[PDB]
Amino acid sequence: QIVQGHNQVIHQYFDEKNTSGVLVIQTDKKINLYGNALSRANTEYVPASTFKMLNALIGLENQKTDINEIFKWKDMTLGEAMKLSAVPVYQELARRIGLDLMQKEVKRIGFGNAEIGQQVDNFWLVGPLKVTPIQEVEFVSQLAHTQLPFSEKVQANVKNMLLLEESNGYKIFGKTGWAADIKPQVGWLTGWVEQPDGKIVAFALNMEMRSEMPASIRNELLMKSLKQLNII
Repeated sequence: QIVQGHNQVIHQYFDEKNTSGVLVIQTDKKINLYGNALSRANTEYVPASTFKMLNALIGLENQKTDINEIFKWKDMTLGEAMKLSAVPVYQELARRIGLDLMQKEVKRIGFGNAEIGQQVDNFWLVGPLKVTPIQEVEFVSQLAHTQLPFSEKVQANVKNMLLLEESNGYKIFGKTGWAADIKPQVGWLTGWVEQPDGKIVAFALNMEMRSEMPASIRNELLMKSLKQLNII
């Protein structure tokens, strides 16, 4: 039920960037694999800031913050901080949750290897928490469908923080991640497309990064691939 898709064109997209990558697509029926390094789909990597999705769910569910709270620096909300790079709001939230509640929630959700270690404010960037791209697409598909074991309102509020782009009636939700301080570097873009008729198609892009690459390379590869697959 996890099968290589029609991959002759998308494979070349990753080759052209001179790196190894996979794109996992989950529909209501199938999981398909694309890219030039399909073994990445079942390989565990640190989640990097893709973990912000679960951090926000845990923090909101346990009333450690709310969507209107202003975090002092600009000063900003949890939702404003979701899409921003190198902001400490999510480290502060992790400290409020605390190691014990964070580990209990991550174990209850079963996210990746579900190991957070002893440092509550960085385990998603350097380990020991790791997750495969297949696990990430399954997690984000559950979020999109309001099927995670959290409040419906909490799931809706986190989904609203994840809107990336809208065009031509399609909404693209998701979250970037880049673990730059481990070797090799790991890049993520995990999320879903809400098509005009309401159908949901979830994705997880995972690729090796290098320091000279523009951050936009992940979105660039994602959009070209989703177009080739007629998902947008």
